[PDB]
Amino acid sequence: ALQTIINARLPGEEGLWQIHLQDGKISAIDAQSGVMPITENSLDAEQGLVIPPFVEPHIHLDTTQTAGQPNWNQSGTLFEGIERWAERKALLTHDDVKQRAWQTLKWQIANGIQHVRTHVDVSDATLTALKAMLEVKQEVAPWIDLQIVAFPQEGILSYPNGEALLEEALRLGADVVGAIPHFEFTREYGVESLHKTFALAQKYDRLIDVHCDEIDDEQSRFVETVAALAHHEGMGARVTASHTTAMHSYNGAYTSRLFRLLKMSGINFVANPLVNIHLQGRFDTYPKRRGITRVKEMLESGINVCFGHDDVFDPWYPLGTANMLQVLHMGLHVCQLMGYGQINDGLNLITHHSARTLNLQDYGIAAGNSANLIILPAENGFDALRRQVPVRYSVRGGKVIASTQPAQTTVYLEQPEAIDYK
Ligand SMILES: C[C@H](O)COCC(COC[C@@H](C)O)(COC[C@@H](C)O)COC[C@@H](C)O
Ligand SMILES: Nc1nc(=O)[nH]c2nc[nH]c12
Ligand SMILES: [Zn+2]
Ligand SMILES: [Zn+2]
Repeated sequence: ALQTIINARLPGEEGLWQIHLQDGKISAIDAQSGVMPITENSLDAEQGLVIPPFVEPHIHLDTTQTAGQPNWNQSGTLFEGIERWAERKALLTHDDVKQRAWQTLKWQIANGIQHVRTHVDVSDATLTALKAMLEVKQEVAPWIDLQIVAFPQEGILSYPNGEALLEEALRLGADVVGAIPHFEFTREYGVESLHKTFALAQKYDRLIDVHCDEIDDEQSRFVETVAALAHHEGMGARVTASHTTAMHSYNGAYTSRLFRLLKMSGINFVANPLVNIHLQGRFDTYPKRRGITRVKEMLESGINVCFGHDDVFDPWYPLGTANMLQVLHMGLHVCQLMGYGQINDGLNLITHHSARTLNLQDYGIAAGNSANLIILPAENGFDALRRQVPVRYSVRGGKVIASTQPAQTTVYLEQPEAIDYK
């Protein structure tokens, strides 16, 4: 067994620390007088940083790893992604889905991610991918806690039987209800689709997560309905609005009006930098807008926002290794969160704020919580973000589920020298 972690730094804390493990929980965290000797049963942090595991609050595991089949997203738009997907969605099998989802899931474990929320397209009479993904959830449970969103990719009112299909998906056991109002045929459909979604969530006691205004249209304002419904139902914390990239193009007077409500409703926001930068601004020429939602202003106002990866190697996004520090990296740049303080706090955007978004209770390095945690070979958030460090150890329920032996770089000058980039 493991009974202690030694020589660990904690975010915003002086010196080193020792973390006591008992029965898959954290029993105690005590300061150190300094470096301790490596004992058996203890895991050596080696003065690395200890934080709770990375969260991925937005990913599509049913589409993952399918890039270039049958065809490519030539235009690289959010709308042609959906055309390409519908072609490939016709060739989905139970085995195919599980095979691909497991691959990405493995990368995620390797990268210190122990919590994941995956959207699954339920605009399909057969519900192949949703049913397969409900199994993957149970299969992967020992390493990752997977939440499944029933995601009506082709609309609730705009797809034949979409409302029925969404409901069946909840009956079967999807944890979260999704919607996509800006894709519905009309504005009125969009608005009503959100009443339905909310009624479903209340009927089944489930969370909500909308693809909300993912479009460079300053008239796409469905987020206000999401926030208003949540507030009316008192269900704030259970509600997430994903993307809201339209907000990047709102006029400032409306945005300021809107923010009052967003703060009162207590809903959550996910931005997806890697994908947003790639797919937004595609209808601009020059100049060309960035297209990420208003992260910086949300942080200032204390509105919970976090970062997802959204797509790993599929029609919508041809790259990725499910790496959250890489996502955070693109986010700080594009959102211009480049002060020292801002970059160092950036970890919260892939840890604590994401956990708040998934509505987790058992989360954080504190006594009484499960021994779920990761160790980074780095001094602080800034250092880890700057050097794009891998995850040294991933500990789940008191057991090491993954470990990375760091790369080693040598330059041969007048004599050999180790390079660490510090
Ligand atoms: C995609 C690849 O890298 C992994 O595939 C093996 C895997 C086998 O099924 C697991 C289940 C508990 O019986 C999962 O492997 C993880 C183990 C080592 O815990 C998933 O393969 C999908 C098939 C069954 O269509
Ligand atoms: N960015 C995306 N937008 C969508 O509407 N559907 C998707 N499915 C995977 N990625 C995406
Ligand atoms: Zn099966
Ligand atoms: Zn998505």
